[PDB]
Amino acid sequence: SDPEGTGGFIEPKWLAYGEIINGRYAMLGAVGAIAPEILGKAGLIPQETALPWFRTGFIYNYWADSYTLFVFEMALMGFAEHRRFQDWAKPGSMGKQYFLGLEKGLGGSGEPAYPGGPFFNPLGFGKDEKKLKEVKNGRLAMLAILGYFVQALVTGVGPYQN
Amino acid sequence: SDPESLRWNVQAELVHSRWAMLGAAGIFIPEFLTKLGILNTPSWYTAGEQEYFTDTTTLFIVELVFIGWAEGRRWADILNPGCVNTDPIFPNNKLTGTDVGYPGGLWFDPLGWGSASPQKLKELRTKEIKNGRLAMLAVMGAWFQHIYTGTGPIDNLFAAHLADPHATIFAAFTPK
Amino acid sequence: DYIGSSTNLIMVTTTTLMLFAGRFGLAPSANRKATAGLKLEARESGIQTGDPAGFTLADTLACGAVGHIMGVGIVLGLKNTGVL
Amino acid sequence: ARAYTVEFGSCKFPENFTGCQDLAKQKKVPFLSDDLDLECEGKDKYKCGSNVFWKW
Amino acid sequence: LVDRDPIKTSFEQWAKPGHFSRTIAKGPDTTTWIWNLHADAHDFDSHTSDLEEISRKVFSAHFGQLSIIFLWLSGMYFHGARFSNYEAWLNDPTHIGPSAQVVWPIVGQEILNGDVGGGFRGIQITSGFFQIWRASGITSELQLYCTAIGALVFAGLMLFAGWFHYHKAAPKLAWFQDVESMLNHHLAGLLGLGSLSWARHQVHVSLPINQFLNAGVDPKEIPLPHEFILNRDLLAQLYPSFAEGATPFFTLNWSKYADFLTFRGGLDPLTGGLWLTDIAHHHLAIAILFLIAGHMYRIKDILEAHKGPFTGQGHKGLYEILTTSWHAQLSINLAMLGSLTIVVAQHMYSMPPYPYLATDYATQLSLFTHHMWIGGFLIVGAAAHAAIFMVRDYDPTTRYNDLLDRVLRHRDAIISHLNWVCIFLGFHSFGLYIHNDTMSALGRPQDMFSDTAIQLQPVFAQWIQNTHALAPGTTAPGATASTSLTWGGGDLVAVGNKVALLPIPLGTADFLVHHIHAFTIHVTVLILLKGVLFARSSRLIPDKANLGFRFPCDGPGRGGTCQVSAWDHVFLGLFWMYNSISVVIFHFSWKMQSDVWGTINDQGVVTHITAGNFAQSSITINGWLRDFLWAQASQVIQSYGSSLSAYGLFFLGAHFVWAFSLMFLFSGRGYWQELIESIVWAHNKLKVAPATQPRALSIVQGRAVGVTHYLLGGIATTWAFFLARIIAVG
Ligand code: CLA
Ligand code: CLA
Ligand SMILES: CC(=CC=C/C(C)=C/C=C/C=C(C)/C=C/C=C(C)/C=C/C1=C(C)CCCC1(C)C)/C=C/C1=C(C)CCCC1(C)C
Ligand SMILES: CC(=CC=C/C(C)=C/C=C/C=C(C)/C=C/C=C(C)/C=C/C1=C(C)CCCC1(C)C)/C=C/C1=C(C)CCCC1(C)C
Ligand SMILES: CC(=CC=C/C(C)=C/C=C/C=C(C)\C=C\C=C(C)\C=C\C1=C(C)CCCC1(C)C)/C=C/C1=C(C)CCCC1(C)C
Ligand SMILES: CC1=C(C/C=C(\C)CCC[C@H](C)CCC[C@@H](C)CCCC(C)C)C(=O)c2ccccc2C1=O
Ligand SMILES: OC[C@H]1O[C@](CO)(O[C@H]2O[C@H](CO)[C@@H](O)[C@H](O)[C@H]2O)[C@@H](O)[C@@H]1O
Repeated sequence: SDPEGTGGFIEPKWLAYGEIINGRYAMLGAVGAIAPEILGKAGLIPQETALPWFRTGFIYNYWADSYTLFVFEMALMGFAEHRRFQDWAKPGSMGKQYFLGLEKGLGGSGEPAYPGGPFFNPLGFGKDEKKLKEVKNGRLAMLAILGYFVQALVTGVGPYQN
Repeated sequence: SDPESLRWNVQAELVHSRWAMLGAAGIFIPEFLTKLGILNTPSWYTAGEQEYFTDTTTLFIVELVFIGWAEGRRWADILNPGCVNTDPIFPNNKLTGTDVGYPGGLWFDPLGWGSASPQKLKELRTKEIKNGRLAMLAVMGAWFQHIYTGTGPIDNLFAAHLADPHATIFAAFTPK
Repeated sequence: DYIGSSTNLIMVTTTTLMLFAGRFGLAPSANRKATAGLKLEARESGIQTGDPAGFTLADTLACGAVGHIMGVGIVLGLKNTGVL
Repeated sequence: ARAYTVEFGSCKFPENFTGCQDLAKQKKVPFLSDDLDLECEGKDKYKCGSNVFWKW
Repeated sequence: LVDRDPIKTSFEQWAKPGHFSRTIAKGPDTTTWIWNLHADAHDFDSHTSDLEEISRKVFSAHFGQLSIIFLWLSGMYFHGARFSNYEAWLNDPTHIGPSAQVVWPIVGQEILNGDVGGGFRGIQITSGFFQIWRASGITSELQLYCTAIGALVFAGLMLFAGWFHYHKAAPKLAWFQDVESMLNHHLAGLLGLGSLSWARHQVHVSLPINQFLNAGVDPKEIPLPHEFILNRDLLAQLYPSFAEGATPFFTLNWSKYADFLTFRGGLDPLTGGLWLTDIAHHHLAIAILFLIAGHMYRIKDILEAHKGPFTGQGHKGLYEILTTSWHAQLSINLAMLGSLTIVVAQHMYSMPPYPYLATDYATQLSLFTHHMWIGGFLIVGAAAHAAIFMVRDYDPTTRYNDLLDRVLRHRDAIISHLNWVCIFLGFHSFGLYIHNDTMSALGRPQDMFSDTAIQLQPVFAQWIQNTHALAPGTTAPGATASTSLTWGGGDLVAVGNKVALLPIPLGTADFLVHHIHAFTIHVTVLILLKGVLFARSSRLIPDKANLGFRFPCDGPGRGGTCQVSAWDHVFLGLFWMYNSISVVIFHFSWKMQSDVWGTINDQGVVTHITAGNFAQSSITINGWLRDFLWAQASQVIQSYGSSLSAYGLFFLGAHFVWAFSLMFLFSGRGYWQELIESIVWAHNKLKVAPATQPRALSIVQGRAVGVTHYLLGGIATTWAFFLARIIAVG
């Protein structure tokens, strides 16, 4: 049958809750701070023709990790985002195993969310010691923050505050 | 919510597909088979050595006289006889329909069990790779573009140009 | 900063001039026309005390109170008050 | 193939390296070098105020 | 309808004769219903007796206009791009004479394609892109080629919002049937946030990128594709980066400035398109309002309020049903939208807003008559649709005893006056001219009405024009010249190719056209006014809202009983307005060229396209084909074998099509029947006709194929007559 797409007060919000969750670790720059020593800046159009920003950052933007094959990625691995969205509609058989061979008890996990198959290795608490939209809410309070920090300048002048 | 589209003659398009791409089967491996340098080089001075050419557009007649006979006398009597006039059995004729072809005629029939059936087993072969030809010569018939377009230097037409790294052609593989 | 810092506080001289003169002028509304200088509820004079307009429209002059001479024709005389 | 090996200087160390081609050091210490000069120093320490904005 | 309500098929209705009122298109065959179907296709007395949907259609089948205006414009930006002449013309204006369109040399074609400027074969333009396009804080041909697809972007999307309505299971009532906010929004931030946003991209980028164009260069010897960011360093030439100010207010010092704006008025010597140093300030000074303004408000309250003695008790309550009409809240609009378009048509020619207009004569009068026929074709409409109200829209009569029920109360009255108004005019407003002929052909000038014989004396001046160009000495601040250079007082020096605007003098031969307009504007309106007013009931027919606002004519009785209705008042009211506009046009160019347009050289001895021939000689209404029609038009009937030629070569057709209207306008109906059978007979003998009962035209269709033709005839006639006497000398 024809594919589906139910709107209803607030799908737009479940997938809109989700969009920012992904963008909260695609926040990247300060979540994984080792990520950019200077990688937040993409480094457009700085040909051995010419130039970057403008007075920039300048003591390209950069050395680089370049290239092409940028569309093929975001498309091809977007050709997976909509599969853990179909496959586990369910009727399970994913573990096609191998025709012969009884020696395949070996499992791996199950369906995972978190420390894996299950949680696991029961046995725990000594020390580590002394609601999950908050695990969302605070990372747009990390997202939209670099947002203005791209253009984060007064330039002609600077910190009035100071 | 969905198109009222399925042609009813949606049945025909598919045995029109057994045409286009089983036929295009005889293209993928004869072309990309080539033989690079078998020993090496083709030398074709034969029926074209010295008799003022051979074919080109006298090629078309000699090619498509018996291809005219072949393709022409194909869908016409794939099966359907009876063929007359008045009322509908729905595709846009089916004047054969309930009648197989001839009441008490001759050997209109191929094989036993009052049908044209060549038995039930043979779904194995011609379902996958043979209609794969459909979905293969889809993007591997759309390798057409990659193989030539970009017009190996000689020709740029209405010069906009607009970009320049390096050329594009065919041989297999790729930079990167 | 700059003189614009003593002007950062001058955001107050308009915005607080505006919004502090705000509520009263819309407070006992549902009124439209009318007041005391017309149709029935007389206690005359001009009077005395009733806010927004009076105080803050007088504060535009006020901002020019202590910064006066200051800037103006810069510093003169030997202590205008006589006290040491 | 300046920098098949962006090899350059000293090792080490004292100062303004960046030779000598390259140059200079332009504003040096933590700056530039960043590059990445290195290191971090009981400085200086950039942050504001100073450099004594030595201009002029 | 029928197949197959309701729950039970997807399966769409393709096949089974008819739909549209109920002994419908009947099984039994006919033709009339094929003009039916297209006509009245949009309408509402059928589709459903229930509002609901309709507003759910009109908010969609609306949409596909924007999207269209959007597929359009694209083929115009593309067109005004790679079919170039814009690059060529801009480094080289005063000089060029622009193109966008070009043939392909099939058959006769090519004659139409005739050297236009930056070195190429094509057909010209009187549609002032190449001049909005001055704008381009950037320049580049492939660039417009982005603005272009930027166009097709808005479209497909601003056209899948129309899928994303009606066809998608729709909003409802409240959504529009709560109106409470609508203009709140609209005027505040778009009306505002455009004009606003337009400010930001009207000094940022444009001002500077023609601040130093008005001199020379060849583009990209100027205005990069990014260049205009943070770099507030070239914004250095065209005022401060605020230097020491912070977000206007006052503790600011000017010992020498006052931000961009520094208000102009007049006209650039080198590009008299009016100054831009202003154009930001005025759009800024707009938006604010809208920005403040669109902040009413929530509705009755304000109209439920001020009444009086004779005034409008129903003023109070002036329509619950103004959230429940359309046909009403469309007709109102058209009068404004429409009447608010031809107010353009002036402020344009006596105040150009684009670089290179006036000098460009033909590329802003086309304008001033195109814009001019909408500020009229949209007004008769703005009446029609009120008639459409006045007849039907509401369910019952819930609306009562008010401003209207009032106006109607008098009605053989408001239109009783207005009438005499017109015959007072007409006699003072046309036979006025006819005097002249009868007495100048009699010939005794002593006694004409000349700008000089009947007492008026070498001055017009002392009125209000002369207190306009001279007002920069009131509460007025100032700024050299006026507001509109065409005013009485001071100044001359305007432009170095040809001319632009200068005073524009008056008296008589300006006095009386100005009056024919009155009488023409008035008797137009009489017929629409009385038309829409007497919409539903009367003492020629009271049983007279009983079908719709059309209906042919009630019937041979009562004497006449034919025209009546109000489709038809909106049929003979077009008939006039075609004049209303068609003679206002006739006015402007005969002025604007008899005086104004003309030309400088040494000692700027002015040399109008015509040494004011107007003078003593429009006053004669023959002079109007001595000096006009037979004078100019000699360019239409010389125009063969050329490049424009498509005008002379139209000017015969369309000067034919009109003279085909009369046949549709002037004739019976069971006539072409009585004829259509003789035909139908000869048809049957060979066995070749009956199926789909061939039928003559639907009494009022017939009038539909008058009128519409009479206009697309009688009009493009001049659309040709014009472009052929501004291209080529003028
Ligand atoms: C050229 C560019 C460069 C850039 C700019 C990007 C950019 C992007 N890539 Mg990517 N990629 C690159 C090179 C690049 N890639 C290369 C060279 C490869 C080959 C490996 C990939 C392989 C790759 C894959 C497989 C995917 C991406 C995805 C993405 C997108 C994911 C966004 C994200 O923040 O996920 C990471 C941010 C998070 C908050 C997720 C946290 C999850 C972590 C902990 C798992 C990995 C960390 C791990 C423990 C490290 C162990 C080592 C292990 C790699 C062997 C993003 C737009 C993803 C995507 O966008 O799919 C639709 C995914 O598809 N890339
Ligand atoms: C905001 C405005 C606008 C809108 C949305 C409407 C909407 C409507 N009008 Mg309306 N109208 C308008 C402005 C508008 N009008 C104006 C300005 C006028 C004054 C002329 C009118 C005069 C008018 C009348 C008299 C009628 C309507 C009617 C209607 C309704 C019928 C619609 C229909 O079937 O299309 C009609 C369009 C056609 C059938 C297409 C034929 C167009 C021909 C004449 C071509 C025009 C010439 C052109 C040059 C030809 C193309 C070029 C060619 C040479 C290649 C509909 C609700 C009708 C009704 O009965 O109400 C329910 C009634 O007929 N209108
Ligand atoms: C300049 C260059 C380059 C390159 C390279 C390249 C470079 C290539 C390209 C390719 C391309 C492709 C593959 C595609 C593309 C597309 C695009 C880029 C687009 C974009 C866009 C924009 C911009 C916006 C809108 C959207 C779009 C998408 C349209 C070069 C340079 C140089 C020098 C210095 C010297 C010599 C050497 C070299 C090294 C050479
Ligand atoms: C979304 C937007 C916007 C905008 C802006 C806009 C939204 C603008 C607009 C404007 C508009 C305009 C500007 C209009 C125009 C029009 C036209 C141009 C037309 C014309 C014409 C005429 C005259 C008539 C008819 C014909 C034609 C069409 C031609 C934004 C938003 C936002 C948000 C939320 C976030 C933050 C940022 C912001 C920004 C705050
Ligand atoms: C004879 C003819 C034609 C004529 C024609 C004529 C003799 C005329 C016509 C005309 C048309 C028209 C005319 C249309 C149109 C149009 C247009 C496009 C317009 C536009 C415009 C506008 C926009 C608005 C207003 C203004 C104007 C008009 C400009 C033809 C004939 C024929 C034959 C033999 C047979 C076959 C068919 C044919 C081939 C067909
Ligand atoms: C001339 C005239 C006619 C006769 C006009 C007619 C019959 C015009 C209709 C002719 C149609 C449009 C011809 C349609 C035939 C073609 C569409 C069929 C072939 C299809 C094409 C391929 C040619 C009237 O019917 C009429 C009615 C009311 C008032 C005045 C008049 C009036 O003046
Ligand atoms: O093995 C990965 C590769 O990337 C590393 C991780 O190993 O880290 C940076 O370097 C790559 C280039 O290889 C960057 O694209 C990557 O995204 C960076 O984090 C580097 O050490 C390795 O070369």
